[PDB]
Amino acid sequence: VGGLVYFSSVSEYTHRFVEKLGLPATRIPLHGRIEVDEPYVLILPTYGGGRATPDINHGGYVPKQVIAFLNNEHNRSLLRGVIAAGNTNFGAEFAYAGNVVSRKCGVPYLYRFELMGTPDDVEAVRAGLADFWKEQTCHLPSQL
Ligand SMILES: Cc1cc2nc3c(=O)[nH]c(=O)nc-3n(C[C@H](O)[C@H](O)[C@H](O)COP(=O)(O)O)c2cc1C
Ligand SMILES: O=S([O-])[O-]
Ligand SMILES: [O-][O-]
Ligand SMILES: [Cl-]
Repeated sequence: VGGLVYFSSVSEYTHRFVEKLGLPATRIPLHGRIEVDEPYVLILPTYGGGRATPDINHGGYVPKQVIAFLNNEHNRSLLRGVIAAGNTNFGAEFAYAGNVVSRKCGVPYLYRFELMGTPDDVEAVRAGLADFWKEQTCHLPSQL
């Protein structure tokens, strides 16, 4: 099973989405450092915002705890993709933390959803993660 790491604030919407997924995951805490050991997709919500014509370098979209988690070189090395949450009322900033992580960390942006996600989002992410980890079996070392 693929690795999953997520962050969720007091509103618990990303936590609720992860619980609906039926896939195990590690939660980045409100404070404190953690470490992981195997490759993972990161699920994160978007904060900050308000800028109608945004830029991926304007700070505040990626939760500070996620930035700290990815400052650990080992954690960062194991990131393989990102899924982001937000609120489409933010328009050009919808789920922008996914844009920031994907572009600045150089990993694919797999999916995005609103708040705790719909049943269709849950199914799409389950299927998308299965396809994602299957594709890694096309990158195996030579045995010769
Ligand atoms: C202070 C604040 C700023 C937010 N900024 C954005 C934003 O820029 N873009 C976006 O799509 N959603 C934004 N949101 C919506 C959150 O990403 C959304 O509510 C998310 O589901 C919260 O996830 P969580 O409950 O796991 O923390 C913001 C929410 C808050 C409270
Ligand atoms: O409340 S959390 O986003 O620091
Ligand atoms: O920073 O990935
Ligand atoms: Cl809060």
